[PDB]
Amino acid sequence: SNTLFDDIFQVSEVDPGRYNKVCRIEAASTTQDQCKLTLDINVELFPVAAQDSLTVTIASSLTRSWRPPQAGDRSLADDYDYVMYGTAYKFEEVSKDLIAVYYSFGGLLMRLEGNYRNLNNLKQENAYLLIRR
Amino acid sequence: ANWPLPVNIRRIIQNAQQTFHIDHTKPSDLTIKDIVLGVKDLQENLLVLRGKNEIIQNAQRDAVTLFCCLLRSRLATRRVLQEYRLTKQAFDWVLSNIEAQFLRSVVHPGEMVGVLAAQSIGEPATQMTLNTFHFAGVASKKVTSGVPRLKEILNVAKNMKTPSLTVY
Amino acid sequence: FDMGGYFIINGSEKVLIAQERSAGNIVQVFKKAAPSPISHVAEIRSALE
Amino acid sequence: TLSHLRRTNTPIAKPRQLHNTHWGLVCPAETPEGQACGLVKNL
Amino acid sequence: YDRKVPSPTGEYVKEPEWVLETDGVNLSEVMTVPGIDPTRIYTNSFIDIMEVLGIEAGRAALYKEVYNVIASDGSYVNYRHMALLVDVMTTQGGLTSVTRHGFNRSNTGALMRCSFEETVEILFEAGASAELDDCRGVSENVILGQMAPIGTGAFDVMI
Amino acid sequence: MNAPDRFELFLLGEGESKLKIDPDTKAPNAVVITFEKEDHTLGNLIRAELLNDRKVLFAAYKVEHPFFARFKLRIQTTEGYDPKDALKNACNSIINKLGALKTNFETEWNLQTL
Amino acid sequence: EGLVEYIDAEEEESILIAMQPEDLEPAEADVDPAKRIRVSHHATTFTHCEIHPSMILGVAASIIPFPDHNQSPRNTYQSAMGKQAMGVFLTNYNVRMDTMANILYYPQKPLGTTRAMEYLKFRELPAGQNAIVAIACYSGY
Amino acid sequence: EEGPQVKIREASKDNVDFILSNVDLAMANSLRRVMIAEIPTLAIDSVEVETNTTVLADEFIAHRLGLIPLQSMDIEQLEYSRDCFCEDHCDKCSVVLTLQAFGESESTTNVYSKDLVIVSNLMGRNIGHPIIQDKEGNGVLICKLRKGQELKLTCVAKKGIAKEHAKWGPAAAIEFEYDPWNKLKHTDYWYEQDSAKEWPQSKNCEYEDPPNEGDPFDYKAQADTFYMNVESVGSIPVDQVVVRGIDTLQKKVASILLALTQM
Amino acid sequence: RGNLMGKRVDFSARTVISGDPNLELDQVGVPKSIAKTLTYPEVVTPYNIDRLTQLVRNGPNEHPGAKYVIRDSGDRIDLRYSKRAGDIQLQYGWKVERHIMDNDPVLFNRQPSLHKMSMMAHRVKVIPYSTFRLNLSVTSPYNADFDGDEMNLHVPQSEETRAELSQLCAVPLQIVSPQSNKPCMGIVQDTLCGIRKLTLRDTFIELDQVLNMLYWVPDWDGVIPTPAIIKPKPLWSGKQILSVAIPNGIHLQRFDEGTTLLSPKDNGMLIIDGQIIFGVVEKKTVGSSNGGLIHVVTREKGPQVCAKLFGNIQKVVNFWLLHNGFSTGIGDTIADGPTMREITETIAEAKKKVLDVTKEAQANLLTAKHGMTLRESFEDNVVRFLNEARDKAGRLAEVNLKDLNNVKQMVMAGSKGSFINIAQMSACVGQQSVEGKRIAFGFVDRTLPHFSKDDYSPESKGFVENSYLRGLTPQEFFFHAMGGREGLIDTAVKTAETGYIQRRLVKALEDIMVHYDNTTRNSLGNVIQFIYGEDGMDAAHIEKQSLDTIGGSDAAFEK
Amino acid sequence: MIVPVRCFSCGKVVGDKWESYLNLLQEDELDEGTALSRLGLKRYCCRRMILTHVDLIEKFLRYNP
Amino acid sequence: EKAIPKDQRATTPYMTKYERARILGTRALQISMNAPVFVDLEGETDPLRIAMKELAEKKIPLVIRRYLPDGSFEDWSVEELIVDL
Amino acid sequence: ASRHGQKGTIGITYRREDMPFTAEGIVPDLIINPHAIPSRMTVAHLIECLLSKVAALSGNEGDASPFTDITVEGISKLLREHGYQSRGFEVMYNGHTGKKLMAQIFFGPTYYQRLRHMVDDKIHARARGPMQVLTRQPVEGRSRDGGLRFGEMERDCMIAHGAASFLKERLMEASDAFRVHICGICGLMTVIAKLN
RNA sequence: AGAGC
DNA sequence: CGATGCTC
Ligand SMILES: [Mg+2]
Ligand SMILES: [Zn+2]
Ligand SMILES: [Zn+2]
Ligand SMILES: [Zn+2]
Repeated sequence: SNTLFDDIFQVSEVDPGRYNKVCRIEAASTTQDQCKLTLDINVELFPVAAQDSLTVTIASSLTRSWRPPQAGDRSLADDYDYVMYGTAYKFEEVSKDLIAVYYSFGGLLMRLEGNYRNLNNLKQENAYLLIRR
Repeated sequence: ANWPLPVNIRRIIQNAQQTFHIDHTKPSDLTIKDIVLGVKDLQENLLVLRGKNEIIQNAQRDAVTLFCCLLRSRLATRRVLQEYRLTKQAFDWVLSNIEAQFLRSVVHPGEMVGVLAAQSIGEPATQMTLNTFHFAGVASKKVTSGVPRLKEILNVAKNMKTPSLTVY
Repeated sequence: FDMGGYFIINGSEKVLIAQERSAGNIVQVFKKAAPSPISHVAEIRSALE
Repeated sequence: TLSHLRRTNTPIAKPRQLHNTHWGLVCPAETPEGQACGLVKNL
Repeated sequence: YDRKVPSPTGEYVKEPEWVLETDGVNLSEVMTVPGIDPTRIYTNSFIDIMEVLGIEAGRAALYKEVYNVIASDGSYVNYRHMALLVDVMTTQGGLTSVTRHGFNRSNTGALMRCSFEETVEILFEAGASAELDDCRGVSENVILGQMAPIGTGAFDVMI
Repeated sequence: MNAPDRFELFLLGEGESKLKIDPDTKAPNAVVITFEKEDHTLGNLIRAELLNDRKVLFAAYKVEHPFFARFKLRIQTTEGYDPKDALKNACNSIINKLGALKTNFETEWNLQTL
Repeated sequence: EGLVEYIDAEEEESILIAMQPEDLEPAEADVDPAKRIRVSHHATTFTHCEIHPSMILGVAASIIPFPDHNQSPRNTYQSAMGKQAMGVFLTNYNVRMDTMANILYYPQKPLGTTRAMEYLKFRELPAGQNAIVAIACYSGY
Repeated sequence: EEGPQVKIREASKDNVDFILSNVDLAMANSLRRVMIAEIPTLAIDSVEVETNTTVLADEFIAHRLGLIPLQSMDIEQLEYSRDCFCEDHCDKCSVVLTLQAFGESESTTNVYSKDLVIVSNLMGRNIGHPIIQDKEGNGVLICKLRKGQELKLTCVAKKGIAKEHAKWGPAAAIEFEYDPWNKLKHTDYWYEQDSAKEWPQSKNCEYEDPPNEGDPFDYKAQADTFYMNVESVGSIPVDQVVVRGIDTLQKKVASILLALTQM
Repeated sequence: RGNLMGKRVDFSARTVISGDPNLELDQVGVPKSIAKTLTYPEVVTPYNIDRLTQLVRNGPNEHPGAKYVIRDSGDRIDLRYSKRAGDIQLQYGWKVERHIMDNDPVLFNRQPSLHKMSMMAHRVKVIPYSTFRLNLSVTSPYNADFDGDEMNLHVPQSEETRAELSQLCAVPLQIVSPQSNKPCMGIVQDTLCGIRKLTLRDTFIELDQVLNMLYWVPDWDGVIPTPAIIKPKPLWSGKQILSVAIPNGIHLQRFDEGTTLLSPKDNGMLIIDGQIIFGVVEKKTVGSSNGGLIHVVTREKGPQVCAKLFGNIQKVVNFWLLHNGFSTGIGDTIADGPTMREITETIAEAKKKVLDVTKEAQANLLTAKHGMTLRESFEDNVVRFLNEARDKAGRLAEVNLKDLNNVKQMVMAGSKGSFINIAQMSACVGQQSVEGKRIAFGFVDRTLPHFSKDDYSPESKGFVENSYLRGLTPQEFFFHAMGGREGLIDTAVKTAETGYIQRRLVKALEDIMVHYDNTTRNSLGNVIQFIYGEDGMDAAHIEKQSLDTIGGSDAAFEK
Repeated sequence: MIVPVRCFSCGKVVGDKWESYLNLLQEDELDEGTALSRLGLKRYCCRRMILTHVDLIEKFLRYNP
Repeated sequence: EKAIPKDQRATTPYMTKYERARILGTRALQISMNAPVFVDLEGETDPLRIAMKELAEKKIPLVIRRYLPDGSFEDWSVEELIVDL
Repeated sequence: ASRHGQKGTIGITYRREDMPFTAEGIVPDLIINPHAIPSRMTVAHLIECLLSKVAALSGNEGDASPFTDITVEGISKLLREHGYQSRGFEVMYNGHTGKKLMAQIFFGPTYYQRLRHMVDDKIHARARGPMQVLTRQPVEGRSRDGGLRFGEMERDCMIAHGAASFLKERLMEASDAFRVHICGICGLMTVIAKLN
């Protein structure tokens, strides 16, 4: 809107599978013992070590041709240190209650498992990923 | 299971899925009658030969046998609803798309098929490397292949180099 | 730097290309094909040097 | 020129093939590609 | 040999089997041997398949052989092309070769046959029996410098 | 034999004009300038300078074929800003920088021995 | 003085040849992994030894740098092309009145040579130039 | 002085080693290009052969004559013939040279660029004098003559730029390096074991601080410091190769600025 | 054969070919001199009169000009001579033999013409220099390279003749070929190599470069796509910018080895609405593959759009790569110290296995299986051991090649080379063969006079233990030369044999065509097939599809 | 066939350097590599120019006319 | 005679590519030879591009004589034939 | 061509400034494609280059003789001694931008040969000209301004395409075509041509 | 005849 | 009675 999903995740693994700028992160939420996250992060501009505590936010707004940031007086939903824009591609249900959402950030893949995704994560070319601390 | 057939059904489905903005959350507006009787009509409407007589009627029925086998396996009630999640709008469009694409797939009277067939075999034959096959390792695998064999076949060579029986 | 070995015929430089032939006065035996009534054949191509 | 002056021709079982006996006598490499291949040799 | 066989539960399952590979051919006699599967018996000698099993079985075995040559190279050619070639060799009731002995002897046009091989002699026997050339052939129209009944020339255009 | 004269790289042939301003059809406040008898020396330099301007939204150049000198420069500016003005400032900015460099080298050169 | 001898393919059949002088006949009792692998001795009843195994080659092949590091048909392809290469066929080119003559303005002796080139007078009458070459994907031209 | 900065490391009659700081890469490169291609010099563009009993061909000699470097100090006070209102060539647009050589001695006679004689009226400007950097003062061996050989020809030297023909190049090789520590990550080193061990260290590493092992990637950073070595053929002095390079580029940018006024 | 079936013709041209990354798929680069030679007879109509008069004024030496003006009498006016050459005032109904101009359809050809695709109509593009220039993706149907090859150009002389070329023979129409019911043209060489490199997860591009790449696509909508990254700096991924070349409404799904919708290895392929979701773009996607991006694009958007797709992909990739660079040196053949040690010993145990089987054979303990000689079974074993050795040593080498290894990079892209190449260059060349057997005893009981009699050892019978990097020994060299010679003889034989086969095939089927009753008949009207290919479908309009009822378990079918 | 005036790759004048090179080799008794470096031919493109030069003109001047 | 009437016509109601190519060619030849155009030109000058429009707007007055292998024929107008492709 | 069965034509020519460059200011005279290397397995080409580079740097002749103990490692050790990376790789900068190339280039000298048969010696074009006496068909040869062969194989491709009119045109309008008078009775070319 | 893919 | 296509 505003926000669509928010949580603080605990980093399980950090793997650079034959890459030097990218790492695939494995995580689970600190709150929900069922919620999981699998995400490719650009460790060159945002390094993530093992056992870290990162705030993952999924938004939908802060369309047409892209304009360079232009410091001027420009302000977006950024109070974070890592922002990404991508598209939703698969919404598979993993047993009765549990469901998973698939996002691609220009080929940087994201898989989020849980149940409370509900009236939020929809079939959109839109979706912004915001990570802080 | 994988065989060259006209009309890529999978691609038509994917096209309806994006065009009509399909959502795996809202129930479809289809009917068992809409699906079952729909695909049955699509079949009754696939043309290759347009004659209204028994011989041609049966000839036409035969040509579409394998394509209808594909059509039914891909457009069954369960799949249309559970897999594809199509609407009546997206379904009627898929049906009309197949029919048109099929008629486009048909060979045109005039096609010089003879030269086409000859060149289609003749060109890859030119690209064949070594008369000495990959079976040259073991002695009980030595059968004349490549250009020598292709020559034995085409000339209908009465006395072939490797005459063999394969007993099951 | 010229090496010679060639001729000059009507102003044109000619090379006599070395010609490969089977040597004469050699005895050589050969097996003959399946239909043939002669099993093997011994041959000499007797030439006067 | 040197090469032309050291050429061989074979008119007419397996003449085109590089034979073991060619060792130190005829060049294993230098032969024309196609038709003349194996019949035109170099010392 | 490896064989894809349907399992009692439906799925196709690899079931390896004993197969005999032979040097030499006598199909007629071998097929009657007890213990074999006369339904499955195969020969690379498509002529033998033709003589024993018929022209239709000959055709199948002929394509099987042409297919194998293309496939052994790793190449793929669509069925219809080889299908046509095989059918052509087959339509006359026997195995018609793709040489001057097979297709060039056929009931086709005198000018269309002399374009391949036996050029002069094909035209001589044509002038002996006093042959009437249809001119419905590609080669003859090519010789005559006329629009052949090929694609564009198959139909006529009128006002 | 079919070789064009080497002067055709840096010399305008009767009819050809240096700049050709074509208004872009795809985007608003966007223009396409065709530079005749010029290359990577001017194309890159101007394009890289236009990027330093905050009111410039888009700036890209291309040499469609090596055989010919002509390059294409696409400029998209913010509403109110004429892309032609952006090109002007980009050029003036370059000359000022070049002027400075000339003097700076001359000053350094005159301090040197050998 | 009978230190060297002439052998034909018929006599070749009755003799045992060593490939290298030293390396093929000294003694027996670590190595360089960069160097190629060799079969040692086993047969030690030599009657002759090869003057130099690079002498198995002739004129065109003798021009090739390291043919022993090349796929065999490339050595054959090169041999055919060397004859299409222009240089200085003779010093008297300005004096001969011949049908077609192609002379390189600045012939250059190759930086990479063969010991056999000394006898083929290649460094004295070359047929190419030592071009500074980049193996690269540049404009895709 | 304002924008870009210069710092000379080495300076001779033939070379200039300098650090070009506070510049954009696009500028440093456009400058490198213009020094190679767009500075006008004077070179022989026409050879009229009267006599050639030499071992070499007319056009072979003619080609070498164009490569001989000639004084191009006062090249701006000479017109491009294409702009000159004369019929063909004159003193406002060209310099005329004569080469007359005859092998008198039994021994081999050598023909040098020192032997070209200016016949044209130079009108007091420093132009067309064959550039001699040779210890013996001969400079460039045009050709060799036998017992009684002869070479008699006339050369018309004209204004031009390397873009038309490489003979008009005032510059030889321009050494050009930036970011000697690959801190910008502008290149990805090919290695077997260790890039650091396998790649030889650049001389310009002394002029920059090492990246320091325990530091994250500087993404925002851009190349602003360039290590260059402009080498002069001789036609124009080194300082001038650079100055005229800056000037030529300045002129073509001003040319475009003026073209906008014409519309 | 030489005068009726074929003959020498007018309005023909021939030269050396060259590749052009800046030419369109359906275009052909024509040297201005050739364009000036070859003419088209254009009738004077009010539609063209203005252009034609100007062309007549330009004359035979300026390019958009002409030579010859034919009047209502049939008399040609030679524009290069004639006093009235600069005087001519055109009349309607008169023909003007104008020079060949941009966008004229011409028939391009490369001999041998084994295909309908060896002759394709191209759009003229009059260019400087002496070679015919062509798009790199048109290379394969022609079976052309640029090592000295020459091609033929034919100019239609009639309005209906130029219609035939544009509506039937045109390059875009030939993309999906009826031969193998797949495309016959794809992304090759630099473009294929670069596209993999550009398309990696590590590959990120910055604004300045992005905008340049964006502008390179001519069709570009002018919309800057939002970067995949909006953290400390906007960073666009390689896949993102390449997706700009892909049209909208394009859907493609694949699945390779471990492809799992979360594609850990960046394998397989997923393209939605022409946006590449995941997977590295290589030969399977962008090549002349059966289910590829090319086959799909032609079927979905059409030939004219697909032809344009080649240009757009080429333009971005070639540009990105020009600024990235790609090379190959002796370093890419060098395998690690420890790797060589394994390779060396892998060959040592192979040499031992051979000695053991030899010793067994010699002891008369070795027993041959039914159908083969003790020696036939021995030779079979030794060769098996020796091939295993080369394959094992090669795999040992390939494994050691880093992702940065240029040869590996080319293999991975599918642009050039295979396993064998890596194996033979860096690990071991392997066993040599003549007549399918290892080096024969040319001399009495020996391969060479350097060996003793009755020596069956790998080394003795042509086993090249060394790699091309290490270098071959004189014995190895000569033996490899014997293998090579056999290859060349075979090449010369195969080229001739297949030529005669092709002519026979063509002559035997010339007259077979689909009649107006869907039947396949000859010149006599004799039926060959009642329905063409048994379905009456055109081969280019067909593709491999899964029949979902045939496979799976009984329970899985039911579910 | 005379030292090329200028190196093909870079353009550095090399035509004035042949006689000097020959005297460095003969008279000074120096080796090629040090001789080339003493002439100030630093880059390998300039080195291959002279080092690889075959002076066929001397053989050509031997012909009587 | 021989012929086939308008009713009982068993051939394809769709136009073949070969039919299209000949149709466009023959009409382009006519347009190129100053024959009248049955469509409103919109800056069009190319005889082929015009014929393509005359086909698009079904104003090509030509008939295809489809010969069957017995010799018999079927006359189909450009106006009635379906131009899908 | 190089000395390794590596034949190729000039695709384009670039001036010094558009060419990629060494930080020393060295630039190639030639640019060959990496793709010409893997399948051809012409490792000697690569070894020659490495050796020739060390040779040009040291002022000695490179011993590229066959059966010797000279190794790539041996060359490599000497090349690094000259201050270059042992495997012939060199950092290059893009001529157009000045920016360093992401990939390093295998750069060094290599002996190349200028081969006979050049474009200008091959370019042919004919739009009607001399006709042969007997056949009344175009002549055979560039020198004599001859017609290019539209052989029977070429004829086949046009049949396969279904271009009936182009085929008629190639065999008539271009090349041959002649008007003869035929008898309605005997059907022979015996009709006496008394025109006007 | 001789030569290039 | 066949015997790759092209070319000076
Ligand atoms: Mg080729
Ligand atoms: Zn003047
Ligand atoms: Zn140099
Ligand atoms: Zn009569």
